[PDB]
Amino acid sequence: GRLMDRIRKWYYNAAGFNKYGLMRDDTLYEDDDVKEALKRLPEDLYNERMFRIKRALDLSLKHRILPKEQWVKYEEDKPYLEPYLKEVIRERLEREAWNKK
Amino acid sequence: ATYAQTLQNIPETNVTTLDNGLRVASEESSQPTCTVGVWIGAGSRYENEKNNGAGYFVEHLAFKGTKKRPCAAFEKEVESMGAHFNGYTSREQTAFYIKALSKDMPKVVELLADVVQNCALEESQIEKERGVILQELKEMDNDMTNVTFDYLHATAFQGTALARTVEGTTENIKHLTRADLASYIDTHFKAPRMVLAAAGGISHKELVDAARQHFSGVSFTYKEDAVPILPRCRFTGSEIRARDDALPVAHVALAVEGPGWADPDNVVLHVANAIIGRYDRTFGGGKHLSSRLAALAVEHKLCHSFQTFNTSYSDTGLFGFHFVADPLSIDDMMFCAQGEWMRLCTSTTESEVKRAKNHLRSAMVAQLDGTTPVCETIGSHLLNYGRRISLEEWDSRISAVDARMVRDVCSKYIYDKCPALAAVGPIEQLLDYNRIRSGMYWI
Amino acid sequence: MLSVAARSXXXXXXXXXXXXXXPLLCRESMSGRSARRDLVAGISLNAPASVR
Amino acid sequence: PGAEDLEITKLPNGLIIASLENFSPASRIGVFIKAGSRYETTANLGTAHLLRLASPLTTKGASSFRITRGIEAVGGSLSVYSTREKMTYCVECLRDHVDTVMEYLLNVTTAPEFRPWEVTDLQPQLKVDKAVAFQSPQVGVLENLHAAAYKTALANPLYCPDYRIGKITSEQLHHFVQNNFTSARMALVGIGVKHSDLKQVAEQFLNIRSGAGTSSAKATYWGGEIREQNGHSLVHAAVVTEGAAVGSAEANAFSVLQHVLGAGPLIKRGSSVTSKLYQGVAKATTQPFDASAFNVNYSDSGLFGFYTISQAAHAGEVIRAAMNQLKAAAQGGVTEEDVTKAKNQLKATYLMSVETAQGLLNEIGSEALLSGTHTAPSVVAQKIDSVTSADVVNAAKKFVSGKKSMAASGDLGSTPFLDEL
Repeated sequence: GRLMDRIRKWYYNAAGFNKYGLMRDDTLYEDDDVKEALKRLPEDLYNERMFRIKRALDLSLKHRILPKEQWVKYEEDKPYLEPYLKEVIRERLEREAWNKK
Repeated sequence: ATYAQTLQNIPETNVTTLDNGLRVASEESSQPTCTVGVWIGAGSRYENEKNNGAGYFVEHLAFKGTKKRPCAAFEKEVESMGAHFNGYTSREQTAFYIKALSKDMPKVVELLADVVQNCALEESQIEKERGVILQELKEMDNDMTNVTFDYLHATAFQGTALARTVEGTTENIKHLTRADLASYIDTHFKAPRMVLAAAGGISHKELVDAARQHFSGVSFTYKEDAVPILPRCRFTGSEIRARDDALPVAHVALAVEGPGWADPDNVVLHVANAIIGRYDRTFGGGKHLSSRLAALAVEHKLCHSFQTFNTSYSDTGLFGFHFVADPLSIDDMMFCAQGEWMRLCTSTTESEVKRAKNHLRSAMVAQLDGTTPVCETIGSHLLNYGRRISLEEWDSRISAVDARMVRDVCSKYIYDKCPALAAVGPIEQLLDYNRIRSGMYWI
Repeated sequence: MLSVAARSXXXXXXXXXXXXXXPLLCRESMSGRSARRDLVAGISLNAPASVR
Repeated sequence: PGAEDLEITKLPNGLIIASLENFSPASRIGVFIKAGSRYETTANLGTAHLLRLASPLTTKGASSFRITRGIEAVGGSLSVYSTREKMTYCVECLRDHVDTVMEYLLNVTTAPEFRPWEVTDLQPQLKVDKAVAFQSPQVGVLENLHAAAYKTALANPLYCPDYRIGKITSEQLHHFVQNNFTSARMALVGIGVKHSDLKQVAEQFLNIRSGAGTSSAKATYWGGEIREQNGHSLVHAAVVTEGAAVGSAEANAFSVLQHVLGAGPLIKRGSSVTSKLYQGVAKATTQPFDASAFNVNYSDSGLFGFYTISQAAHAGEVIRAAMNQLKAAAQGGVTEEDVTKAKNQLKATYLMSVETAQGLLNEIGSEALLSGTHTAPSVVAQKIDSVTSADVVNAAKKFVSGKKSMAASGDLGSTPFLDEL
């Protein structure tokens, strides 16, 4: 429903990672699927992500955040990793199911 | 057309025995070309301490012409008719075969017979092959895989006939006599111990006719028609480690005693080996290969290659595996390998066997791709199983194998046994027989 | 005979060293080793690398 | 039954479909294609080689995983053989699983995805694959031979050059497959299956539109001389001249001049007598060696000459001797009988070379692609003996007169230069 979609944008703002300049995907815990997914990222997307994270960590150490202007906006958050992650998980399930078979 | 049927349409193998005892067998096809040759039950196992290598020294002269026609003549006559003459000599089997047009079939037989019976053994030639053989020993000495299997045999069957190399010793080659070679041929190349095999577009009747013609000499006594049973070779759980850190990679070969041609278990064993399979760094399958050991080998870079083997003999055999790996990964490879062996005795799945059988089926069919390989099969089958075993029969045997069976058969030959080990090269990281021995139990 | 060869389960592998790279001593262990014709190259997902 | 037929349709788009049926318990299907290192340019060298190794990568229909576990599941196999101008993707299996194994062959040759990461992880393999092949000196000199013999297309190496390892892109692969794997350049041969089925498969599936996309820039003879001093005690050397082209009229002549000079031993450890070249060499040298007639037939060109192997010091005598034997033949030195021996020696070789399911399929395929139909085994034999004692002697002259190109390897301190012959 286009209602809970209001909820989403709410949560997104409540979470607050955008205040560090992080994209939703930059906050994913690096389990195994994510580890693999990242290895498949194009050089540029990978380095962009790297700087964003090193930037947040520097903010976090400083106990500061980004000026309101620079915060990532809900509709401008690039889910760059989700496509790859989605695939890494498909492949794994395939193998898993095939090995029980 | 179904696989089931195609197996039946395969033309039967006609076999007929002569008087002298020689056997004649063939599989007729529509082919214009063909192969015929004689498969003799004689090799290094039949040799002794002082004549070790005769069968090989002979194999070298078997082509330098007969008495009926000297060297240049013999060769010219074979070449000029576009026929290929080749052969070999193992531990329990020798063979000389020819590849030519179905037409020449009869002239071929005449030649085969002239070689196995009238080899000239010219003495000037013998002094030449002496250097030739010595040279091949130095060349073969640089083939680790063979140096390794000879060592495996040398120790697995230490103190017996099977412990000898086919090429023989340096001393023997340097001193073998025109006599010894003659004596070997006379003593070993005999009718009841031979089989004339032919595959291609040839008429059995036509073939057997030619045989009677050039395979003359009949026997008088009862000893001449007696096929001697060889003294059994004792297996020994032991190891030989030839160390040279100056070599690039290490070779390791480990094995347990096999049953021997006759035993039906050999079928299961081959199915087993099919599960573990083989591998080498140019297999495109890579990390996805179905063989667990190949997979790990890729994941952890355990080896340059590995292979399983079920080398059968009349009364014994060697069931093991061989791998080549860098000095610093020998341990893990051996570890993972013995692991897979224990998995065989304890947890093989019906999934693994289903595939193993399919791999083994394709494999047996592949051994019948051409006339030479079909001829080789006939020659050996008669010589080892005393008849021919069709693809239709084999397949039946193979279809009978199931997980349960593989487990029981492997447990029977592998579990808690004292293996034979041969290691060559920079082998420091692989160690202690005791540790290898403990790898023979507990999944 | 338009075959590139007839003019231009099994199989054994091998292994070498990289970085920089990765015996025949009689007319016997050399004969038949003089380029029959062109050069073919094979690769299998299940077997050794071939070359003629 | 058994005494069957060899059908050979040719669909709308230009895709050829040759089929047979010897009721063999196992089937073998291939996909021959006019594509090789001959269609590469300084810009995408090696891409053909990588494409060969890339066969197991994920396709739009099956994953890198399912392709291997899938084919192995049915005891099947899958390989890719390729020359400098033809690629063959073939699979093998039991009759019951042809259908199964087929899905992957289709996917591999028409629907690759060449995912960047898969491609990237794969490239270092070119390094290995090449390293094993180059173990035989035989292969090293043939690379340099073609190089010195040409200026383009065929001059291209069969194994990806070192400098390009790791620099090939998913792009280059895609484009290379789009511009060369086009229906009018492909043939779907297949031994051991009814022609009606192999046909049904082709139609209902195969895409990558017809045409002939990229065209190979006609090979231009150069006649160079490349020498590789590497210390080896055994010198390999090849000296050739431009020869016959595939299916050429002049072709069969060299094939015979080949066997007349000696084209590979027939008796284990024997000294070929029917080999003038060998016998001629043996009279000149005294140490171990080998020498043969070298012959290659390419689409728009060919190579012919001899290839030797010898101890470094007796390299001179061996190659000069191998030469005189070519001149002495270009001077009527060919008996009417030598021509007769060779003639059968060749029909036999050709004939035997087709007992192998691989050899057969490779025959039925090579024609069904470069031609459009299957020649009769009697026509080939008829065309071969229709070669005159003159045809042979003239071929020999074409060699002595034509501009030569050479390629050596090993300790060349006693090896001669092309202009000292």
